Amino acid sequence: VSTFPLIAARPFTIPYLTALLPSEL
Amino acid sequence: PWNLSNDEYYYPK
Amino acid sequence: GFESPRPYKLTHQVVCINNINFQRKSVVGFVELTIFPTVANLNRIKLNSKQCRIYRVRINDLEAAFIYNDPTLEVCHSESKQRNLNYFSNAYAAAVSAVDPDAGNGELCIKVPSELWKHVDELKVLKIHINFSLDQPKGGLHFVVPSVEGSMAERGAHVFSCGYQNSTRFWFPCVDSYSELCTWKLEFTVDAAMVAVSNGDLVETVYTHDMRKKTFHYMLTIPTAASNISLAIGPFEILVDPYMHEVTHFCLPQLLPLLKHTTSYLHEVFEFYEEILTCRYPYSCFKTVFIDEAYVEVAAYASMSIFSTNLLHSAMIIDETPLTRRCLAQSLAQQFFGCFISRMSWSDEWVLKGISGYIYGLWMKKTFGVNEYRHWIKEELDKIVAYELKTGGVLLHPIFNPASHLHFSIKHPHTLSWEYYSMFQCKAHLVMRLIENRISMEFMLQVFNKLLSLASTASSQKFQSHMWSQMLVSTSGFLKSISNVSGKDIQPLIKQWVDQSGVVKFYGSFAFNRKRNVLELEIKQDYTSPGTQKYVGPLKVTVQELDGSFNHTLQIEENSLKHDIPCHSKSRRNKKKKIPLMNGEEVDMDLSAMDADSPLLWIRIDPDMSVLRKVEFEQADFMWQYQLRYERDVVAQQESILALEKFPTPASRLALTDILEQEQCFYRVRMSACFCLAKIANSMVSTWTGPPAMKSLFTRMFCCKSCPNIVKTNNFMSFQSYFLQKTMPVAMALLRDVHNLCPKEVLTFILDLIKYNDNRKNKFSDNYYRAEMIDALANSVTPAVSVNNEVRTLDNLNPDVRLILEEITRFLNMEKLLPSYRHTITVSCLRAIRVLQKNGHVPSDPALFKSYAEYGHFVDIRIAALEAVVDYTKVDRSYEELQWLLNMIQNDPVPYVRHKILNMLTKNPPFTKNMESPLCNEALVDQLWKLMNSGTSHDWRLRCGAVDLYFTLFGLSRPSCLP
Amino acid sequence: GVLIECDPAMKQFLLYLDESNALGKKFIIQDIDDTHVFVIAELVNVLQERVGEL
Repeated sequence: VSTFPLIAARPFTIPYLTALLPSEL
Repeated sequence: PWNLSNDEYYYPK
Repeated sequence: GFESPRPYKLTHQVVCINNINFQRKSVVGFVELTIFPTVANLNRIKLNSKQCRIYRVRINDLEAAFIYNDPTLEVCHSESKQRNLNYFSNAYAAAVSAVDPDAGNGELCIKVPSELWKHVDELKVLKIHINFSLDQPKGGLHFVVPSVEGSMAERGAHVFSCGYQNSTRFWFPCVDSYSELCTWKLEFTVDAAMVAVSNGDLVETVYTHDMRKKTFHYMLTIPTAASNISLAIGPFEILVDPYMHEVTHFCLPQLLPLLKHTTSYLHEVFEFYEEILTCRYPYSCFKTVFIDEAYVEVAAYASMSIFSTNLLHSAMIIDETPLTRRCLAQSLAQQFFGCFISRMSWSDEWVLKGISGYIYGLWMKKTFGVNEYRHWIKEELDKIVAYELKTGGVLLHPIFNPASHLHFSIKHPHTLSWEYYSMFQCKAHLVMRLIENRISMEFMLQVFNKLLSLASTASSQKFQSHMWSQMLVSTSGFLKSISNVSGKDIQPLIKQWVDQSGVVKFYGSFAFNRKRNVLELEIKQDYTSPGTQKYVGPLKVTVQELDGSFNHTLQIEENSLKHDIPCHSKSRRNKKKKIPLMNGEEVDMDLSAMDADSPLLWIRIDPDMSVLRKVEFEQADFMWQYQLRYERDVVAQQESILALEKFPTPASRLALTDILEQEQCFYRVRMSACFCLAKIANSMVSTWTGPPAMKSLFTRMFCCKSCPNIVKTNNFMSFQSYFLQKTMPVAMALLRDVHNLCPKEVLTFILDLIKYNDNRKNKFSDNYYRAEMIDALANSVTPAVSVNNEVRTLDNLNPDVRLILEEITRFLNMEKLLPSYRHTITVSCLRAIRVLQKNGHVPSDPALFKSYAEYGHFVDIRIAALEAVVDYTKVDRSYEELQWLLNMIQNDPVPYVRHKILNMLTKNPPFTKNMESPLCNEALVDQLWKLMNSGTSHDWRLRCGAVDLYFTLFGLSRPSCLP
Repeated sequence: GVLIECDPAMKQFLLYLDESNALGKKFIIQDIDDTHVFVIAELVNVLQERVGEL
């Protein structure tokens, strides 16, 4: 946990919305 | 997203 | 001439769907068919139905008796102890042929009542009213219901018809053949906040008396088959095309700007396909639906196409625009020549697949250039020669086994392996390019226009198939139309490349006779390999001599070996004059490497790819370097790059470096020259003088003039130096020192490319360039020097790999907070963690990839994590991971993921038939036989994938590891 | 072939006879360098007569 901590993978209910959509526009 | 084939140098006419 | 295998002719079909329940995943409806018997004493009528519970059947409002049996549910009996695959392939072919509507058969057998026999003998109409219900479908209709609360439109729940070929039997009873054309009337009663998209044109949309549901009425007056009828019900955002106004685009909610940008090119695809052919688009509307958890990436039905939402990109996304563009283009090509003109048998499928692929290649030629066309044609030809030399061959147009060299039956589309289906379409469009080579392109487009014009005069009649069978093409009709428009028949070319199932292999070597000034070629064929056949036709060869480029036609009969062609002068070495090229131009060549006695600079056997061939020519290395530098053909530059890997001389390094520095070279040749230069640099260690390969060239092309180790800020507006910039460190990381370890000068260079990356200034995204940077970091990993199997812990980590691991940890964690376009950096970082685990750096633990392969993740992350788990269970011989993968094949919600797991477990198998493994039980043989027999009975693509997996693991005979 | 060592300025003397003699297909069959040529075996004694004018 001290060296190289990874944020755990959480599942989305709708994954295309967080994948395909642009965030800076 | 475009042509990107340099066609005027390979096939000039 | 088309004669039906069915004893009745179907005229009209009404498909009404009520009560689409999304919570219970259930539809109720009826189907009313209007058949005319062609033979008297019809008695039984045999229709196709899978997964539908048939409630009642009334023929002419009289109650009739039906019997249902599906032999393809359990192909072989449970209590048969057979375990060989040839038994299952014959039983599966017989079971699919027993439900085949292309014979007279079918799964639902309805008995005509007795009082209608005087109505059926003198051939009068019969109206069959079946009402059915899908209780919880495992195939056909796919219900994507997310687990957010709210109304079904507020959470984004939708239904779409999935499957390939004849898979409309999976959601309503029909005659599910491509030859039974009828007119259609389609009603769908959906929720008031949802829209139902289907084939035809929407005549009206009426409300229900409570105004909580509405009924969409579609009508299809162009007679289509049942297999071309589709459905998409959901809370779609509607967008009318601002250029063409009969084209509506439907997307999932919150994805309207991506839909606006993505589907803005499609009017140019319409204009192309309507000006090379001279028919307008045959249907009255066009509808593009973008959905989630799609079966295939692009499906084309009558007047409708269903794409996945993963094709939707914004304006700042490059490296995805051409792929989505060509998916739209091939969907429209299949709209013209798979849905309007249909198939007469299962043979003559090569005609439709070839015309679709050929006109899509013509679109690619006009849109992306002739050079991209040649590169695509060469990659398809290499694909087919690799597949046909690997296993047997692809047989377009078989005659009914005709192909017994391969473990499945080619009589039906639903018994084909998926790789065979892909190579079938690929070979069909290459054979159509060959027919264009023999009979010129304008005559070819006239053939296609004649087929379309016969179909469109046929499409407006009302006669029930007196004339509706002119919309069905056959092989004999296609060859007859070719012979009508041209006067030449192609029957030798058809006999060689269609009916015969093989590719040819050419081994060439030359010798220049200085005395008689001739060039003695020596071309021999390998015709005794399992995939090969013997070529006896003519063969073009192009020789570049000092006087120019000359073409010669060689007649390669069976007993032929030496072909003497004449050579020209060498008076352009007496004076310095420019040497004229294949095109009209001429260049200055450095003739110091050329032989003094021979004028010829390079030779190319079959330059135009006019046969389905694999050439192995033996030139001299300077001829390959001249062919790399001064040729005006991209396939010859690519094959010279491919042949320069055997000559690691410094002149070849100079040739590839001059190709890399050269704009006005095609960019995919320079991207290949990067990897060729990396391989040559690895082979001439302890001779290499200066810095590592391509580093000085990278700092000359893409870095600042004042700072060599600081990269320029990202401006990706050129699209050719963007691709070259993102491919050059990936090849540069394959450099190795004398100690077989990647040098710390290239790894430091890649890490400085990662640190000094600034993307706040270009109008394009950085996700693919950063993902390629992670791929370059993964390429540098050499296997670690474990001592006495020392446990890989954090303290005994490599000092090189700690920097790489810190960078991929930073990238993956930053992706968890600021995600990329399609989680490209997640896929690249999972791939790099699997690279570090494959060597002895990170502990070999599949728990991270098992957490990324859960259901709620994006599908690219899922298939990357499942690829890592398949690689782990191959290397670590894990039993529980193989049981995890087989369980995920059996019950996963997305069927594309199940097909991909079977595909990856076929490509990278846990064991082959030759290996002794601990995972060769009778338990695994029984599990995979149960997965072929039952279990995969609902998809037709999982069952062929299970057959492929059983063939890869246990072979065609009895599993050996068994009592 | 027949290795013949000669002078660089004299190598072209045998090349002019190649384009003039119509006996065979080609006199000189291979040219190594400026001081090495090859030949079908038959004209060394005939060349000795041309020494009087050379």
